Amino acid sequence: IVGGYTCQENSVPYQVSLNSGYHFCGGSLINDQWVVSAAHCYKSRIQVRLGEHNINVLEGNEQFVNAAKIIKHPNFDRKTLNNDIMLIKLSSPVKLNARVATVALPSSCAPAGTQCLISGWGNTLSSGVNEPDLLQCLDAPLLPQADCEASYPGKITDNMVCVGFLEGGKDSCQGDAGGPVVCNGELQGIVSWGYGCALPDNPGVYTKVCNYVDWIQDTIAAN
Amino acid sequence: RPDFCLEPPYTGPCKARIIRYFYNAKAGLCQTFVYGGCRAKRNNFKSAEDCMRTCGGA
Ligand SMILES: [Ca+2]
Repeated sequence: IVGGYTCQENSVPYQVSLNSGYHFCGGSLINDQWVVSAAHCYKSRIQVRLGEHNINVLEGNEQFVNAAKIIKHPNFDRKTLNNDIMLIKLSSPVKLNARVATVALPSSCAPAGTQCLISGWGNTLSSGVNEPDLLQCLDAPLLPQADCEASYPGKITDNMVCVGFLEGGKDSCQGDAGGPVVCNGELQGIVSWGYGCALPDNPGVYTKVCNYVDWIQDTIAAN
Repeated sequence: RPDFCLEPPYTGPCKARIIRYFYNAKAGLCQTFVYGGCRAKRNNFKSAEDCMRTCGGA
């Protein structure tokens, strides 16, 4: 997260870190056995770390659980990034508490202008690199589809939504993918892609979760 | 050596943090960089051995 702030400790209880040796992506806990992330975050072996604030220090609130099932959306395109969503079933149900909690799926699609919270342990710099120990937060609005389309000519599908600022300065970055975009208590977006980080005229592009509620529910029920 | 070996490491548009290797022509050896997870260019390898075999010249 570039241009954000350090989240209050455990104030984003649904945020998880996907780890395969090192932190490589984020995710959101939707029920005690399932996490939703980005399809490009796929790896054959994934360990989900919940209740994290400082990913480099054993604090005492963490829960480490391995992924038992990893299911990418059947229509995910690795080049266009359309349908960039993935579900992870945990090997065992996590213990829900104030620091490890679920986030609700969208009741319907949120309109442009809706203010949201984006979070993650990704790079905090637009130029160069700084991997933060502490979870970063960013308050940003869903942008009008026309502005998203203008920023990324011919690259935006109905399954994508731009969140951020046309003037740049604040954005999600490498290490944030798969993470949450929560608006009014609902997971409306998943960190997906963008050209650079926090660059003017190139706000981050996110998977539009409201288009996948049925797929998510059907997949969970069948697995 | 191949042309792609002389290009700077390409993170790409995706936002994951995937550690990959690239040939650093100035340094004369393969080093690590952060790959975003999609649309990789050719100077991107999953191992130092594969990187040096391909871009080592000689
Ligand atoms: Ca920790």
